[PDB]
Amino acid sequence: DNSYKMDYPEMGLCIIINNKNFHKSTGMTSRSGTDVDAANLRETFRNLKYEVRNKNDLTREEIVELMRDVSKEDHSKRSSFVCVLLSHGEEGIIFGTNGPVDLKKITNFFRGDRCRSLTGKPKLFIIQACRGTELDCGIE
Amino acid sequence: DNSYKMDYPEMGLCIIINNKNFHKSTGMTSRSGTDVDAANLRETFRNLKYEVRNKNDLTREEIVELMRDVSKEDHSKRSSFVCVLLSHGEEGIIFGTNGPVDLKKITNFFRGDRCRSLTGKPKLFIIQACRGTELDCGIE
Amino acid sequence: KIPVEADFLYAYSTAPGYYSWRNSKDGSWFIQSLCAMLKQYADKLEFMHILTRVNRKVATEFESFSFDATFHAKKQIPCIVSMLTKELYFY
Amino acid sequence: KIPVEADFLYAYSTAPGYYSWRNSKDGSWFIQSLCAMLKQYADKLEFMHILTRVNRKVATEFESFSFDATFHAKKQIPCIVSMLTKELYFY
Ligand SMILES: *C(=O)[C@H](CC(=O)O)NC(=O)c1cncc(-c2ccc(C(=O)O)cc2)c1
Ligand SMILES: *C(=O)[C@H](CC(=O)O)NC(=O)c1cncc(-c2ccc(C(=O)O)cc2)c1
Repeated sequence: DNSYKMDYPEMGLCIIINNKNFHKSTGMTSRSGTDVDAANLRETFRNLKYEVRNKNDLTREEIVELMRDVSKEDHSKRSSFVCVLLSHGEEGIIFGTNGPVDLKKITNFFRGDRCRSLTGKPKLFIIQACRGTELDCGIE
Repeated sequence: DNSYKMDYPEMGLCIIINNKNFHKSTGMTSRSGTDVDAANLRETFRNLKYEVRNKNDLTREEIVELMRDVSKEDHSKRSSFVCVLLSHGEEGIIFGTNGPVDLKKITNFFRGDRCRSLTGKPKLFIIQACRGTELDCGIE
Repeated sequence: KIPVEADFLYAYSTAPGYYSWRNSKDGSWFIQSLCAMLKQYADKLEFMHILTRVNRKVATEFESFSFDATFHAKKQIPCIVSMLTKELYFY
Repeated sequence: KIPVEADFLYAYSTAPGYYSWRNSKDGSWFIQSLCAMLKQYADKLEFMHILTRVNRKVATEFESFSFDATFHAKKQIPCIVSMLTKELYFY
């Protein structure tokens, strides 16, 4: 057996954190079109039998809390876990409407030792965010 | 075609930088076993038809200089490029016998715009180095 | 016993240190591409190969247009960070 | 036109922030597994899949042993960082 067991009762969760509007203090502009994403994703993962859940404009505190809570649920009947983040960011950092949070912190709630119901199961994290300011000119 | 073209005249280069002994000034210990790896790789890539070249105990300046030279070579008849690094190191860093060298620096020589003979060709970097001091305790 | 950091897959929209492009009416390049590929290959290709298609699409069919030379004619390449132990199929 | 960061593939022996294990007589766990998997599948599997086996083997079959309680019973997981545009086959 060299592929993940995907025949559990349910495919698993799909948390889509969609941050559009940021507090004046962050110095970030509204992310137009992000709703086209969150909508497009929702449908896509629904067709793959994932239980989808959308969240809009959550603060960095809310994001952490949400993760801590989802990682406390029992995933024994779930084949996998998918978490899509759409927001602003820098290298290793994503933005809550009111500020920055490093990925490490919200990812840790899911390691083999902290979230046992998902141990040995594929935990996917899709991230649409900037990782710095470098621009890629291209070639050819 | 969703697969890279590998039917060029030659598979390409396979540079193996193998640093075993470090300057007393760095305080790094000898990397026992590094030779077994170096030979293991040489054989493996030789069978895969690569033009293997080994190098040992290079300083940081030497590594940059070597990489700079390899990229100015013509790779038109080569299908890909492969560089293996065996040394000490931390996140985004690998050690020369005399000190650290940010990885970004040695890899930049090979991006699309800098090395046109390899544009559109697979540039593989295999790194056997520590990316920090953390130790994984395991689960289950 | 397995590593705690194992079985994680981080599919980034862009390479380390770089900017990530979003279209005001179509959504980000990465997300619209990721969803398109899933729609067509979720029942045929293993996940890593699907993200590779996403990678080619973003790098091939997208470029920025701006009146500001600074942000004009810019390119993007997604970044697959896998620590998966096995092959992944959605079927 | 394509991104200048495209077509690179970094195969890390370990995960971000972690230590990597080398065996005094058999060499590093990462490299010995990579070579082993290459010897067996370079003529049959796509490179990302080959690297995925390297991942399982290292995560599964290895574990440190030491008299020092701190260096004892540790694990390791390789880290594949792909920005490849196409599927890679050594044949
Ligand atoms: C950086 O964290 C974010 C990531 C995200 O997905 O939100 N990206 C942007 O802020 C971004 C993305 N796409 C386009 C633009 C932008 C806006 C205006 C111009 C212009 O030329 O006027 C160019 C690019 C910003
Ligand atoms: C960290 O930069 C390096 C990377 C490398 O490839 O050498 N790793 C080590 O230095 C390393 C890796 N595995 C084992 C050991 C080691 C050394 C001494 C003891 C001891 O008990 O004295 C245990 C393990 C070091």
